[PDB]
Amino acid sequence: XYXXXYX
Amino acid sequence: XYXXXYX
Amino acid sequence: XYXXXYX
Amino acid sequence: XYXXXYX
Amino acid sequence: XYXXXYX
Amino acid sequence: XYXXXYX
Amino acid sequence: XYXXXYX
Amino acid sequence: XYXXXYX
Amino acid sequence: CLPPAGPVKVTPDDPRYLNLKLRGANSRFNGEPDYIHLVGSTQQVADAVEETVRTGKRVAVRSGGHCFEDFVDNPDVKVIIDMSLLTEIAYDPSMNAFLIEPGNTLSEVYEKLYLGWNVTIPGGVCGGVGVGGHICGGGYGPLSRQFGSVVDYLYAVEVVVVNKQGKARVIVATRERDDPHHDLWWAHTGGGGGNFGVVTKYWMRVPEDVGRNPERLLPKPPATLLTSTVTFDWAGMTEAAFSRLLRNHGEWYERNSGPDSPYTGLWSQLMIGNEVPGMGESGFMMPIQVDATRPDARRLLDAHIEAVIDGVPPAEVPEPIEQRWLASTPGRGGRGPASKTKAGYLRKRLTDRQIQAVYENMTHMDGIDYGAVWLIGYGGKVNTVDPAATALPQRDAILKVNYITGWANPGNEAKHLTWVRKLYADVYAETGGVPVPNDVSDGAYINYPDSDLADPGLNTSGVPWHDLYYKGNHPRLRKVKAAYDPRNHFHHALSIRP
Amino acid sequence: CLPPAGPVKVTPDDPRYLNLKLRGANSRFNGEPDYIHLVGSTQQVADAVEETVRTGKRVAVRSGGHCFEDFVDNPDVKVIIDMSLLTEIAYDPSMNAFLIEPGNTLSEVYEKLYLGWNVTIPGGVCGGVGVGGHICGGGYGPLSRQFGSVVDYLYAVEVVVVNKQGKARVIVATRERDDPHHDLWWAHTGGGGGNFGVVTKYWMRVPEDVGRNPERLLPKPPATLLTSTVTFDWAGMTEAAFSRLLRNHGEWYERNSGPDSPYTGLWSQLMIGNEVPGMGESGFMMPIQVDATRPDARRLLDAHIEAVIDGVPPAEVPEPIEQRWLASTPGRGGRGPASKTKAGYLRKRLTDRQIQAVYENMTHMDGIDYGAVWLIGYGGKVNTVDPAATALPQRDAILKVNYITGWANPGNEAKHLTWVRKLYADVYAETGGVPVPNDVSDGAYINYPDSDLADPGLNTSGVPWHDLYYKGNHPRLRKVKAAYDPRNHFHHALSIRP
Amino acid sequence: CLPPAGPVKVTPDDPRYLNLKLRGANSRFNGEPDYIHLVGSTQQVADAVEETVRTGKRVAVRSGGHCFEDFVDNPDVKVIIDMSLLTEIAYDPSMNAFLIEPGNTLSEVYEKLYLGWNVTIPGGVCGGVGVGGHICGGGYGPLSRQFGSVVDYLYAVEVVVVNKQGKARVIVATRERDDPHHDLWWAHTGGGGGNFGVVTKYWMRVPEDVGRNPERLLPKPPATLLTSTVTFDWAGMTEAAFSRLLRNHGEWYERNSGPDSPYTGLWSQLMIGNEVPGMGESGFMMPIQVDATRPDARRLLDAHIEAVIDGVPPAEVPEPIEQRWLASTPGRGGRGPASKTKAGYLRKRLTDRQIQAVYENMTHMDGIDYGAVWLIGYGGKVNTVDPAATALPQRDAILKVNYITGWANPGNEAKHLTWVRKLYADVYAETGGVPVPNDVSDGAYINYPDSDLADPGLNTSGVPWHDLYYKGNHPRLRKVKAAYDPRNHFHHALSIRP
Amino acid sequence: CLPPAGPVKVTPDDPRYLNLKLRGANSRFNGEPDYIHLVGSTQQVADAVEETVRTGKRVAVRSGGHCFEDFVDNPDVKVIIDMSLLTEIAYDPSMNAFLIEPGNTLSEVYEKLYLGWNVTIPGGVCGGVGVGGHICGGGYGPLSRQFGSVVDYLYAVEVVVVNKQGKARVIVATRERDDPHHDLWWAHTGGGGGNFGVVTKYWMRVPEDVGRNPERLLPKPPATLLTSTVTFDWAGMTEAAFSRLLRNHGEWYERNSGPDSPYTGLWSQLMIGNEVPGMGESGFMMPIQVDATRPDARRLLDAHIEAVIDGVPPAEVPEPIEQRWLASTPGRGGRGPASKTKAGYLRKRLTDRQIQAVYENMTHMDGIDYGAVWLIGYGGKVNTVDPAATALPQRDAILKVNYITGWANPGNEAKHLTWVRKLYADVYAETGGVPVPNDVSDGAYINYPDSDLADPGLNTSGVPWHDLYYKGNHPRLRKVKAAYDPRNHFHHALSIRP
Repeated sequence: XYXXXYX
Repeated sequence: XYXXXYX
Repeated sequence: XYXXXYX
Repeated sequence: XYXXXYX
Repeated sequence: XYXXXYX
Repeated sequence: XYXXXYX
Repeated sequence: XYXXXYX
Repeated sequence: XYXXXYX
Repeated sequence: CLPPAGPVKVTPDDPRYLNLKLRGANSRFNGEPDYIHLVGSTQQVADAVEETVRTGKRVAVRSGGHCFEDFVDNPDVKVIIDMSLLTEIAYDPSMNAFLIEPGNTLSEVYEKLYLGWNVTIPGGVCGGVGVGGHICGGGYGPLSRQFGSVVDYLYAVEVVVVNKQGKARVIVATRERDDPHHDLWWAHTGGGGGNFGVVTKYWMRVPEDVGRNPERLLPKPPATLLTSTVTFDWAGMTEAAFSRLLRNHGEWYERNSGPDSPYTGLWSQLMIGNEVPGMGESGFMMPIQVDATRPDARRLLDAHIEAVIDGVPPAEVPEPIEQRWLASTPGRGGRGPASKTKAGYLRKRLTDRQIQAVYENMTHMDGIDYGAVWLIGYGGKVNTVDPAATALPQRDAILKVNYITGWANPGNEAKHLTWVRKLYADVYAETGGVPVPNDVSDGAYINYPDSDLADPGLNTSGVPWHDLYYKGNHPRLRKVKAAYDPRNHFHHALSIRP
Repeated sequence: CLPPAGPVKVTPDDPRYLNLKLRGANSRFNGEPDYIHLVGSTQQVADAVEETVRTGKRVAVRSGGHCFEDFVDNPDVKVIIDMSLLTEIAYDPSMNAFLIEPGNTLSEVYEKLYLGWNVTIPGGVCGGVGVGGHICGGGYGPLSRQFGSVVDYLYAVEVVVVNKQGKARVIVATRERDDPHHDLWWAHTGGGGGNFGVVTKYWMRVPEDVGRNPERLLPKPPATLLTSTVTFDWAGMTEAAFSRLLRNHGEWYERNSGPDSPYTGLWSQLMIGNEVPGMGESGFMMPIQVDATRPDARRLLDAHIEAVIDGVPPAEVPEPIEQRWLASTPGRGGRGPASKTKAGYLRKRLTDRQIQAVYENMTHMDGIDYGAVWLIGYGGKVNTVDPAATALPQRDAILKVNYITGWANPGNEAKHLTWVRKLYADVYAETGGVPVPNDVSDGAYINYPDSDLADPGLNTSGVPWHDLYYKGNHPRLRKVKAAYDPRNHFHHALSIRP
Repeated sequence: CLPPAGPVKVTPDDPRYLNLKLRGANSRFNGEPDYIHLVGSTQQVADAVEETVRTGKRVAVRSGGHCFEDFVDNPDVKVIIDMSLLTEIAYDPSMNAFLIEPGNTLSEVYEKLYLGWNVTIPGGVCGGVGVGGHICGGGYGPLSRQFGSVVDYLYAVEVVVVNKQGKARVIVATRERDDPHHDLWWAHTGGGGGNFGVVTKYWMRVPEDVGRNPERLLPKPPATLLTSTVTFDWAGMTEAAFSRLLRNHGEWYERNSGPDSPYTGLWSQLMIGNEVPGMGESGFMMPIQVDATRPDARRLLDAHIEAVIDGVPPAEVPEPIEQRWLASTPGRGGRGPASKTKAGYLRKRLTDRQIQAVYENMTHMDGIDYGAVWLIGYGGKVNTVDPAATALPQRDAILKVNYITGWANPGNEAKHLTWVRKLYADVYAETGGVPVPNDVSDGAYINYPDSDLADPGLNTSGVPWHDLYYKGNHPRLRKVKAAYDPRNHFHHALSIRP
Repeated sequence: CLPPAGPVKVTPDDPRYLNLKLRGANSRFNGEPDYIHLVGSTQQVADAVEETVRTGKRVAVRSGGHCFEDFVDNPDVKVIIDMSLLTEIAYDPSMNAFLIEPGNTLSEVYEKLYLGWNVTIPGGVCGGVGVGGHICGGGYGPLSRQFGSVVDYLYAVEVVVVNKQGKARVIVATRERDDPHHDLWWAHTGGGGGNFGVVTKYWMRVPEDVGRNPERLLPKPPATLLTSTVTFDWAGMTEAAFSRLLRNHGEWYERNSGPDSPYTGLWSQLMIGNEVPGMGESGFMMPIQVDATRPDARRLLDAHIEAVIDGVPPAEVPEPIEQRWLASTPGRGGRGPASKTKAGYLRKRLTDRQIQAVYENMTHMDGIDYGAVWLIGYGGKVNTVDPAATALPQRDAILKVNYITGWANPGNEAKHLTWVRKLYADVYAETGGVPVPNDVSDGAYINYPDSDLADPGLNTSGVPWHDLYYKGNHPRLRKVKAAYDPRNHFHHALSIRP
């Protein structure tokens, strides 16, 4: 992880 | 008047 | 206008 | 005067 | 006087 | 006069 | 040496 | 100077 | 490569002290720092930061000095780290991106990018604005309908941060999905200055793969612009005329701010101001520009103007003028008069009630030197980005609106703050005096900070300042703040809280 | 350490072309080059020079664009080498001097030298003047009485020259004894631009041994200046009062321009101009400044003003103001109105007959948009240097005098040329219309070039232009020219002939 | 603010008489003054001076007691004005300089300057030397290659002079070009003590404008020094080796004494003496120190050692030791054994013939308790000053050379005087027995006064003493002497004659 | 093969100065040149020219001295380049043409071409006219009805021209269409002298291929001529008889001036002047000449005469005389009386109003020593060439008319100038006092220059001097001028401007 989104 | 503030 | 200034 | 310009 | 010339 | 000096 | 003295 | 050596 | 200049600790007895203390743009704000630290490299920025941590002296960074608020010039700042010597602009082959250092002004960036590579970034107009605050805050300007925000070209940042132990570290953070500090990069795409650490370098480029050709790595500016300034006479501007103008202008922006519009190449600003003798940017006018590359340019311009001024008798329309990109050197900068600007985003036009509140306050401005409302073209290509993909949450707005006042004598400050506060609070009276995100408004822009948004006498909406600026991006900004500035060493009135 | 910007060949279809073609200051001159070559390194200059030798294209270098003459912008120049990208300013430990590149403006130099090291150079006032032309032509300004010419700080130059076989070579020439290109270094201490080759770097430092502390390697500017401008009113000025003023002023400069005077810290200029509406530098006035460091500064200032205005009724004297060094940034700028300036050096005041000629032409200027005589303070520490020690031969002058006209409309050029040429020829009527070196005059300054001095219709003295500019230095400058530019590839209207 | 101590006239019955009579360092000299006047203020000094004029009593000032000659302790001196109580060291805001009173010892000065402001002056090493004689005589020591003589920091002096009427007046004379008493300042930059009046205050500071920060007003001492002493042995040393040694050393000093050498941060002295049991400064040795704040320091030290010892085996080369500035207190002063020192300056090394004469005399010293030649490192930054800009004329020397003898028993004075005079006369045998200025020698240093230079049986050169010490500066010294001590009330064996 | 004569600089002290200064034909014009340069070769001419460019001295060339206007002799001209020594006439095999130098007179040309090769050129009558101004100005005379203008035989010119940089250059320009300097050739077919540079050689040649045989490279003059002069008696000249004469003459010329007419072998001129006893060319008369080679020659003469004098009582016809070609060699005549000539071309007869104007002015001329109107035969074979194929645009005229006055006394100049100006202005009163091209007139001939045509008082037609002389050929002449004399070194009152 470490990257966000929202998907 | 009409000055206001707060200082 | 549309360029900034101030002179 | 003495500073340059032409404003 | 003191300026020159001749006119 | 017109020239100065002092003589 | 180089410091003075006299011891 | 102007001589040589080595001393 | 010659060694950098600096460091210089400028104390009050140094002849450079007053110049550096006074280089802020807004003369409302002053401070008396113990010293000002000029820094000529990243390592000197790290040492300067560490010094403030060890001595426990409150620090702020100054790049361009254009802060709208007292973030740098205030009686509590004890050290200023001044970025004036960091002015590199270059193609960096190791990053395959343009390196732009924070001490540059926008006008230096636009010139150098243009001459070197026939490229630009879609940033602000005012030449004296500093890279340092402008980029991380979400800078935009007349090219933003065409190319997006400057943050949509942000590839990386180098940042000096302070860890829990009080040590200064340097981090290079990129947008690569796999970069372990990708979160730090994200926070600099709109989080704003003075929050995470000292930005020492920015790297700018298009997100698409376009090879290693520097000339393709940033947008190409328009070779020429078609420009015109529509002028309005206040003497004929009745309430009905005024209100037709604003409705016309707003409907025009609602219809023509999509990213596939032919109008992404046009920008205008409607400036609703009183006319002030000394000041060419005052009064009631609308400057317009359009990319003159396009065969349709002239049509686009005339269509815009007619839509705006239909039914408005006091409009004066001059002949348009074609001008080359950067034909007159942009601005200069310097310390200006005291002012206060308040701000909001618009997704739809101001309502009839809002339009009328603008009218009422602009016709009751006795004793106000300068007061105005500016409606600033936005959207276009900005709106192709997802709200969460950068730190800027507002990705469907059409306009930014500024509420401005300026005064010549410090003695008249209170009256002018009162005037602009009433204007703003009247306009947003239905949502507690502030631009709560809703159908019409979408909060506010962090590069136009306003501490009034945190004052609960002025904001009665229950919506905190940080939700107006950052909306659903706030929680992630908070996480980044905690991760990189755990001690909260970088702070100011509207700084992201730990 | 990043690679340089450039090179870029900007041809007429490139959108940068018009900007670059038009960035000369004086709008009297225009050219249409085949291309403009932007160069970002010494190697790139060498390639660009070689290219013009190989194609036989007539070349001219542009740095700041301030040339008073058509040396760059004329119909015959086919390539411009534009130095805009060459802007480094740094302390160079291997020369123990400041490296200043030719594309910098004076404004950039002053600011960076001051911020970085609290130093300056005693150069010109106009912020937009380029280093490239300015330094090698003998740059001076308000601090020259205290510190000398900028050339008195010229330690070394890097120049791209063309040999007899047509190859470009790079030479670094210094002022040291036993420097095998000492002659080249010497020619750049006042020989003027466009003669020897392309200067790509200047290194500046004090000639004394002061160690390696960069803060000691150039003059320290004053922390503050005391300033005043005395204004005169033409309406009240009789022929007699005018004459008294010019005698007062000139005699004061004869007495107070020695290198050991306390007045080495004072400078003024007497501007004898017509009043022009929005032009702040127009009119009849005398700005003055004095180094405010020593407690006598106010006395010196007062004493100068009273000497000058004694028996001159229409003079207005404001309270002096103390100003910090560089408290506002030199404000230039770019392309200006069309003008012609003619020039002379004074060793003594203008004679009574010369003052008569000035009054006469200045009171008969119908149709002249702006016309003026400026008498600019000079001498002091300038005059410690032997006339042959640099390429500037005038080392006992007290004033530089300029004869100026400017016009808004190109249709009116001939009438303004006529007026300034009559003014000059009347003043210099006893020595063929030009300032032939004699008891009173001392020729002309090559940074104020004037092609009229090589026009035997206007110059009737029998003294060639090169003798008025260079006096007894001309023979050595001709040997330098033959040795380093044997093909005469660097040339223009007033270029040294091999 | 308390009243000063003093005045106290100490007559022979006072228990303090003998302590004060015997506080001269060189026990060869004795006197019996009528009284010794302790003074605690400038006004007390003036009273004491006027008293001696009024009673026609021969006066001498004592500050530190280190005079090499009998100027103070001799049978004709009737009054000693002892400066023991005048010991202020402080920053003086009115002079923007450090006030140092003449009763301070060097030890006290270095300590206080360092602790208070992290500054120093480049004076002598012997801790008990007084400020009073040291400064006006041109003091130097191990920092002088880096920083100059202490007179290069002398801003002003307060002097009690006697006018033609015989009245004592207080004059403050400064380095300012327009100071009315500038000449009297100049004479205290190496004129030597007991000539012009009683110095009651010295003010010290750098000549450059550095603001008002006292921490910048004097040289910063090196924080640490790297040191080593190389030792040689007499046993087995041949003439050839000895000669090689002296040549090695003098050639190194000829090459590496320029003001721009990296070796300005290094000092050494070659001490060529017999080994005396309890006396650690005796023997055959070369102490060296280098500024250890420079990363090149170990390398400079190493290179100097190797050049000296090339082909000349030393007895020991210890590992260098890093020491902190003032890590030990320089040890006291008091009354030492009788000695005689003779002196010269060197601009180039001693010739092969002079080296042989040193060897011959040092190998024939039957019955000499101590005898030696010391070659003391000099030049460097000393040598950036014009010979006429201070009263010290030697501004291109590389070494000072002392020829030294010392004896335990008063009955052996004659044979020791004979030995040291033979050594000196042999060394200088081609120029009349004295260091006449030429390609090798440059006279003598007034803080090492030697009456033998005025004695026509020992100086047979035709060059009088005063030309040996003051060279071309003597005529100016005589003028100042005539102008400020017209009665010749301040005089001694080598005093300037009006 | 000997070197050329010259160069000679003839200054005011030289015995030759006055002869040279006074060799102009018209004594109305005077000047005072600094010197007169005699030149014997083309190289000397290039040297002379280059000198006048370096010294700034206004130059004029003099060949024959016959200028109608002050183009040579005026107070402004400072150097006359006098072509008196350039008199070669030869067949030049390398050009296959006749080389004719400008300092020849027409008399010398006719005589030498006749003897050497039985050829001629159809030039003017007056024997002392010089080749220099005559040929390039469109020279014609009595044989031009038969053979055309001399410019119809101009094959090539050698010209000394001054380039932009002020260097003298020699160009050989020919009639060949592929000649790179063809335009310079073309401008010398009637451009007029004093415009482009110094002609140093003319080569004259028929256009047809005819091998290398010099005897048909130019036209064969007639072996013999038949001549007669008719005289008219003023006593019998009523207005009625005067006006019949002029209608007869003019209509005869209308009908008999075509290129296929047998009367192309006839030439006449009608000379309407007052009687001056002592001057043979005065009075009212008409000389006629015809080619006696023709079998019809006697009838052509009689036919012409009867047509002319039909109904004109006061005519008187003597018997015709046959003469050999150049039986008496042409004069003449030195410096002559002061005079003024004004000129026009006629395509048809003078209208009735014009004849009446001529009549009125000829009968009101009290105080006029000499006044006349001459109508000079023209056309025929001239009129076979296109207007644009040479610089002469009149290629369908039938007469040239000159209006002439001359005065014995310099004090009567004003009165005669008034008379000839009234006369001309009356004749041309329907077209602003000048011969504007129309049905009747066709401008003016550049070899009869008249400065009145550029005076706006006298010329009120608003048709500029240069369209009168050159009509549709002006634009091409203006371009040649800019191409070959960019600096305008060659100018006078009616010169072409770049």
